[PDB]
Amino acid sequence: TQPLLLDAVRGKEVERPPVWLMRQAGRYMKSYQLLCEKYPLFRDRSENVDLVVEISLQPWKVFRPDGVILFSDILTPLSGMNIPFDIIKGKGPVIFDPLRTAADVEKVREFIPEKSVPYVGEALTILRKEVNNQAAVLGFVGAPFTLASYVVEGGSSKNFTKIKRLAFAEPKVLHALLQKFATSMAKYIRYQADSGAQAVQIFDSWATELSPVDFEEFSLPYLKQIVDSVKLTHPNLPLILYASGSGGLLERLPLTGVDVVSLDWTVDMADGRRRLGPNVAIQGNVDPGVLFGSKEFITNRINDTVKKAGKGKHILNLGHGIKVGTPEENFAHFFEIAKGLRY
Amino acid sequence: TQPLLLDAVRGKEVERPPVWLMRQAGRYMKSYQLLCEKYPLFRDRSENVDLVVEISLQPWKVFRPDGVILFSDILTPLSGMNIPFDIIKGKGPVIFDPLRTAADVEKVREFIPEKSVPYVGEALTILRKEVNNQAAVLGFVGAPFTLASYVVEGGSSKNFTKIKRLAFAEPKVLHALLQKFATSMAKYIRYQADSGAQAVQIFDSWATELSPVDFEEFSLPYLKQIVDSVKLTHPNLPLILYASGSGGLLERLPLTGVDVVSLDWTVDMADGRRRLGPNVAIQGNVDPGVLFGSKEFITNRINDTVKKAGKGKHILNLGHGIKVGTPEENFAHFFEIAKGLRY
Repeated sequence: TQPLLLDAVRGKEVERPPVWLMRQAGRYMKSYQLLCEKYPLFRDRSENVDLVVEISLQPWKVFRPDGVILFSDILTPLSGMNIPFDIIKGKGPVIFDPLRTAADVEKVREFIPEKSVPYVGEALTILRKEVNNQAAVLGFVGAPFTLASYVVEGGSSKNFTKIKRLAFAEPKVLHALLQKFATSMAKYIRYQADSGAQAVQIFDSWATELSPVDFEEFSLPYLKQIVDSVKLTHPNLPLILYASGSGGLLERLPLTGVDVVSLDWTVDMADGRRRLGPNVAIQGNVDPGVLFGSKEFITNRINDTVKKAGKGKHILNLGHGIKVGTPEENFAHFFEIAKGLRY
Repeated sequence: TQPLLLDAVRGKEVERPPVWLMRQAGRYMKSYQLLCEKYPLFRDRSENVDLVVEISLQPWKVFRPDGVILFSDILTPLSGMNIPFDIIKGKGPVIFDPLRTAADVEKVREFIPEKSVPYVGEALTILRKEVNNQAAVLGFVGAPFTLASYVVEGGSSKNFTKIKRLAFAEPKVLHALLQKFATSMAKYIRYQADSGAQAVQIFDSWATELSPVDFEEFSLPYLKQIVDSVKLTHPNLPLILYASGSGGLLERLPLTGVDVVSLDWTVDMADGRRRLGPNVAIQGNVDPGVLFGSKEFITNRINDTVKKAGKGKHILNLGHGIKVGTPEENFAHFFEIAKGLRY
């Protein structure tokens, strides 16, 4: 027997919608906050196996969700790919030498997960045993565009004028870098699946900063490459695309070939279910800010969301991560209502 | 004879698309930067008539755009409405006593522009004379939800858990405050129109933080009230709705009754033109980051954007404001190509 999440996604008939909440912050339960106080900061957040397995497992223990995702910073592969970086306190990520020329791109090294992040594959095999097919273990990787965005911008960006200048002035250079991330992230997906991941979620929220026609050129093609390539070696591994602010890109997301599209809360469930087509599955739509409302309110929203999503092909979740100051009770309530739903 | 912008919007046949760029930063030409150095900070940015008329006029002089918007912080009316605030250096806006109870809302005072911001109506009559119907003078006001968002959150927010908690836990209180802003912002629109504004742009980008069904309750209704109320006293005054991140709300924007919807760059022009219906006009769609590309690139994008928008009912513009480090030349190029277009 397979976990609910996997059947729902595969389109198999289910009696209820699998459910789990995102941004399963170790900084929500104050469990990553106590483990974070004991000194490496780069090594503390997304690196070690025992702290990865713990942060990852944090939500599983309290609510036993239908899905548990790997807690690993999507940038982790940078180091092994020859792109030196670190998480500076207050600035977040910072790549020391932002790519800018074809010459810089050529320097980029193809990722080798087993060698560069063996702990990832280990945490996954552990997580797999912990859950004991009572939930689905989800991998997590960064997408080519969002990745290139970080290494070209040098770090977190709010304007992306550097990646866009590269995209809109020297496309060949960016295309070469996007290619490198595609080939490397595909490999990474196979590694995680091979290590216990039963579905892998791909992060490319930054690509929604692009106009659809631009998205069609600097993101879509490379997301599609990963899917096509992975589907070839791991035919049954479900891939989940997550990209907040995709309200204007809905119609093109399915063209990537991903099995499931994670919709943010700005797109109505009914609208999204329609605009995405009927084949793809959808991951939870609820606005994280809804968890700040009355219990009745949260219930109405979960109900509306599941009603509009349909009886199947739906993994209930939020449109984004749990906001920092969310009352734990309203959180428990969400799972209570959610788990008692029957199609 | 009326300015191009007004005819295009009114749906009258035009030979070319009116054009202008947003975020006509006095901090783009370094003209507000030199005037900003000479000491009031609150009084310096959006207050005085001579510095308002100057910042506002900054873009007009260099490129003579088809539209010139009033440079006034949408929060300005707060003071006169009895909601004390100030722009603290580094924190931006800060309301000293964030509304939270029905009691606080009842305290709110109905705005009286002539009395509280006479300089606004003066700068507008001046701007009107300066342009001499060789461009359209555009008013600018904040929308009820975005406004309430600022006064409830206490200032700029990125999570909006306070306004949403109020919306989702104590709706009656928020509805009462939204009502107050609607009635007051309508009055403000009449004042600006009466002072020379030939079209007024309404800012409600924060309402796109709301799920469509939530938007349908805490934004749409009040935007509609303003339009219906204003259309009653100023039947021919075009109203422009601007709300970035509206990709999932497109279909409901027209229901507000606004004459023109400003689309951001995440929604393709063709898609937006279709999803919005055929009656409403549309304000420029170009991604500000495109101005960092090759000239050829910028040209292709302006062309694609105008092609998809149609031959009329379109005010070419960006989807957002000009990014801070934009090469002035690529900016001149945009106007060059833009102004040479003929339907």
